[PDB]
Amino acid sequence: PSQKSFRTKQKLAKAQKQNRPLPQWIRLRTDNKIRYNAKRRHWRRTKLGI
Amino acid sequence: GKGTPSLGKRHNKSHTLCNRCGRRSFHVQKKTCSSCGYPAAKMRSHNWALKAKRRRTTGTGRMAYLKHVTRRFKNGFQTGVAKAQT
Amino acid sequence: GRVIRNQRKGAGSIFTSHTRLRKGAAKLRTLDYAERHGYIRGVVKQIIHDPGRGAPLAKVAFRDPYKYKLREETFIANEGVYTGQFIYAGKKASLNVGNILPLGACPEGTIVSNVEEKVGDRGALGRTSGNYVIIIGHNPDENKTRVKLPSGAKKIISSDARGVIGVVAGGGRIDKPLLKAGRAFHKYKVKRNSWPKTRGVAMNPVDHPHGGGNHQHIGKASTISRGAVSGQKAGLIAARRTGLLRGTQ
Amino acid sequence: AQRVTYRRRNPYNTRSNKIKVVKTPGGKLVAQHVKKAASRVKCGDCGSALAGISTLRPRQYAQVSKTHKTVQRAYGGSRCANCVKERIVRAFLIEEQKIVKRVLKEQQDKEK
RNA sequence: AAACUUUCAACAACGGAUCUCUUGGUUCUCGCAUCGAUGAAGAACGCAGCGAAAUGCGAUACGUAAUAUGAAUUGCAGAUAUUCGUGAAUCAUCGAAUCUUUGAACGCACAUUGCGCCCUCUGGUAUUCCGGAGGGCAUGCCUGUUUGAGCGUCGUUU
RNA sequence: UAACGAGAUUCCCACUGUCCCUAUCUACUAUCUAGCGAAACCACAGCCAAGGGAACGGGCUUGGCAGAAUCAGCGGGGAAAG
RNA sequence: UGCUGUAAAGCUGGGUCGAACGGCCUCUAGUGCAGAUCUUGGUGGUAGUAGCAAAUAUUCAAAUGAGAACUUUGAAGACUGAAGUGGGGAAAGGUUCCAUGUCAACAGCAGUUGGACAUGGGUUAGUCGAUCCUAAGAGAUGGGGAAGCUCCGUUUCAACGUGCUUGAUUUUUCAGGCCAACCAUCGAAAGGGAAUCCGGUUAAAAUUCCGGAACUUGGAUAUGGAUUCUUCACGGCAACGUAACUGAAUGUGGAGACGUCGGCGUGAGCCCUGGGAGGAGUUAUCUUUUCUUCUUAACAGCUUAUCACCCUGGAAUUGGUUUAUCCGGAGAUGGGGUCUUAUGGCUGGAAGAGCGCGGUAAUUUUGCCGCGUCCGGUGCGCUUACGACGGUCCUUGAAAAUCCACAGGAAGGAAUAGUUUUCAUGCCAAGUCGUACUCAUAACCGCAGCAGGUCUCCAAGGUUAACAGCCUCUAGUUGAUAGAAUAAUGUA
RNA sequence: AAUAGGGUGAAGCCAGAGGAAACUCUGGUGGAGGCUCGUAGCGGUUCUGACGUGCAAAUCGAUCGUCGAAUUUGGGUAUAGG
RNA sequence: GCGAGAGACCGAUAGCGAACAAGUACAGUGAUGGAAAGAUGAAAAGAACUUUGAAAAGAGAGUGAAAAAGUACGUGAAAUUG
Ligand SMILES: [Zn+2]
Repeated sequence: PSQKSFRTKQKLAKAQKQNRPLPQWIRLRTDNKIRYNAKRRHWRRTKLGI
Repeated sequence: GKGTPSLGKRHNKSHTLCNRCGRRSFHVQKKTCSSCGYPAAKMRSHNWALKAKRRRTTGTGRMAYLKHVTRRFKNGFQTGVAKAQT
Repeated sequence: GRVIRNQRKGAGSIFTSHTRLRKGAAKLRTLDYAERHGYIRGVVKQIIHDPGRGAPLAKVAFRDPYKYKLREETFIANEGVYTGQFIYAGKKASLNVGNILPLGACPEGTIVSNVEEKVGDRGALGRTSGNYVIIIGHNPDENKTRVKLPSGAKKIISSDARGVIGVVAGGGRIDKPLLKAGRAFHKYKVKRNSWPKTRGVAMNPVDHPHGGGNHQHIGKASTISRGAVSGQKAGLIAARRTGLLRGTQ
Repeated sequence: AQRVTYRRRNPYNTRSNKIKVVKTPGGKLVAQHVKKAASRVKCGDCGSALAGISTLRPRQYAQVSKTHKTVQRAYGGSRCANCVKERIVRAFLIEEQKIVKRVLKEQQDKEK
């Protein structure tokens, strides 16, 4: 809600920063196996459970 | 009306985040963590839950200080500094 | 079976008394030098309603003998007590309604209320509305007084025990029917969670010794031994007799 | 007609969330939040409202002048005029009677 | 007769068997004895020139010092970076440090980034108010120091 | 036993498609098209009669018969499914 | 492609393929599948089938675009119809917010659109909350149980102050003087509580930013006023008044602080309406017409009241008086006064703002000028606040922090000088965390963009008893796969 | 914290009429009640309606019960598997 | 736990649940529950360029020992399908 705690807001800040696609230059590294970010999260699909 | 109609009244959390283990298992009214037993001095752990020990135990985190005990032991717990070779 | 409704009350989870609106414990003054050797005078400031209690309470202000202070006491208001009345408490107090006197200082036939069983327990006997204790007699050489209790029992108390002269106010309360489940609901809303009561014979055998059967009936004798155990004492416990009371007892 | 909204996060009609509807210089019908009404100072003997004393919420008495909070008389801002008059007459009469009950005693304690 | 249905072969699909691998597991053997109030295990949150995770680290933050070594790093870029040299890279080694908020977690409290108090320095015209920096204030118990309490009790003076 | 009753029951008046005995009308379906597109169920399959048979056969024996591909309905059977 | 063997199987021709593999003598085993409503994975028929039918309803054009039933804009037709499909919030969510770009997947048709995807941007507080208080309760300590994890207890069989107040002292020592009933702590974003309003402003923030106008608390502190030679003010018969106008320990009291119903009264907002000053609509005919703007915040001063109280006077022929019958020798009616300022009026705030018109500027960032912004009325109206009353109960309808007054009389105080920050004015500061958006027939929970569920505030006209139903205004939507037909059987 | 609009008309009170009195009668006023009709709300009677591989692991429609208190409800809090 | 060496052990539905960013994703109020997922090539040499298309793509071409190796990547079975 609008009225939240600092501890709650600090968790929501981290949840957004982790929710980005894979930067592309990492696909170009030698011996690279990661094709995409497999830990994406949509707000309507899976809840954070905070 | 115990199915879908009753499932619509779930907006009061029984549990919040625990300060010691950060798991969302701190019971608000009981003021206890159902996971680690906080605020008891001992961690909650049972021999009937062996998989639960796997999830949270030594080596599942950083081991930031125990990492180097073997390295310091192997050198007899030295004191001082290394010398420059002549 | 299951733990029956008798045994759930001892835990006192939802069976504690509702005490938010109660105006304090009604006690006499702590017995002290002034009451033991002379008398002390106070004034009735308020006569208030205590929820859950049929008797009104009187707030009485006394002076502190040893420090500059006013002490408020909560008495059970004897009928005929009014605001601003002077209340005298002690060995030398006169025999007037509302005064607090030791039992030995009262003549036989004196009507007294809020009487102490023990010297200094601050009142035990005859505290409900319309009730009183009659001083039957004195046995002075062992310092004892025989009194008649509201139930008819005769008791022997130390003459140093104190009591308030007169009858407890609010009497006659039972003379009017309640007429309504709502009235009883409001009555016990400020006392405790003991209403309404389901008949045990209307339950299942898990819930009560009286439950079960293809007809509602007790089945075995409803008179229970005094030596029975918890979970069995449902019915008439240690009854010396049953049935309609015919004649004198 | 213009309709109004609460100006604070409290959405309930509680005793501390009472609002007045006020027309502003902008031609807007807004809600104005209203502080709780103050109660009158009352006499300590009879419980009636004392005259000449301001009606303020308890904390407001701290930053108001003294003549607003009192009356120039014995027990000024505390007891009403009649209650002070009753105490004075009672105090004088009773203490005069204490003299009479005493001088009578030395009349009684030297003849028997 | 076509179409349709069914069967078969070729080719193409669907699908991921089979085959061959394998920085993983599993078992057995050998050796060793090393967590923490000098703050552990765990958690949370952060940190890279361009990073989400994993790995590493703690505002000195994919690391600092030291020792050894001896030209890299690399997906791209770029030095106020380096090459017969106190010199690239290196968890190679590691004995000196840093180590946020926590956590046995310790000023009190904690569903709050809440509330104190003490010492030194410092800003605001300030021993008292406000701000800042640094250092502190848990509990049980032990040894000792100091200040005490008790007609518990000893000697003296009335 | 007055009052009360989404309690059970009988009768009377009113009322009526409940019925004699059905008919007509409207919207949304179903129908057809474009797009989208499941599930239950599935030994193999799918025409009858009689016989015998685990005594009520789709298949066996003996007869009747029997002509591609199908659409809308329907609820006799599949001793239909759950 | 064949051959061999009764068979289990073995060998071979051709094709594909790219790194290991076989025969024979022995050893060894997690060693041979058609089934177990077997396990895991995959794929069918059914089958282009069932179906995609609640919530009145869409149509024309233009633009964009490869492409438009579905995007945007305009025109229209509609609906929700103020107990809303409106405007906000609490819980819950967590970036869904806003702009730019974009259509692989998702939006059970489509898609140029989107709560999707990608890249950025965005949440400003002394005054709003939290923070503080206590409630039901929770729960350390001293203790007492229990093998123990821990259990009881909450001031308890306790030597329980990390006390204060001054005079200080600078000698960084002290001198003391009063306490210690109760009191760890936690427990409310709806209870209690210090203090902020208006106008403007963004793509997205605002009681937070900008402009202006205030207020509170804490601290420092000077000037003026007030006061003193009758040391700690005067006036009024009084209710009490005032710019101020000593007061420690301790004590007493008040506020905080309180149910519900009924009718009545007052105010406020809205509704209704008259004149006038403007603008828009209708005008075949009628209509001095229909619609619309004419507003005034917190705060400051002065005044303003039911109830209550005071002085005078002494009342049956009893009087006064409410919608509601209560009051008076315990002093009525009458006459004269005092008080609370709830609520209104005036003035300041403040017309400089906002609003409505007119006239010009111009790529223009943004405007500039002028004029007006006035005076009323009405009520069993609606909602709401307050007031004075009345009823009701075997029901009598929180606490604490906090603040004030009073009692008391400690101590200190002038005369050529003294006191006080409860009078005015002036100075400084006000930390931390939250703040975007949804709040639901798509942002929450029901596996989902599910006809379910989920607390509350504001509330126009007509009809009407009515906040019902029905029609309409402001605001908001026009979302629910469509097209052609109209058999049977259905559902309404 | 929430709960339209009406009906009925209890005590109390005013006035009038009758009576030797005890008392009676009439008209008003008043506005009581776990009273009544009936919205929101809360519930869930009947159609044994729809649906029943649903919008839905209990809903939809009409009909219905109650609707000022033994009322409804948010948050906090307590009670935990014989 | 630390550090080593081995095996008539398993060989990606096996072997630890985990050969992979595995106690991960995800579910549940919570205690807890808990997967799937290895292989182009020697080397990305990962298809320049032309053409049709709005684009995705296609047809040529090119790289390569091989494109009967194109990241939907070794081989590529059966069901099922053209
Ligand atoms: Zn925990």
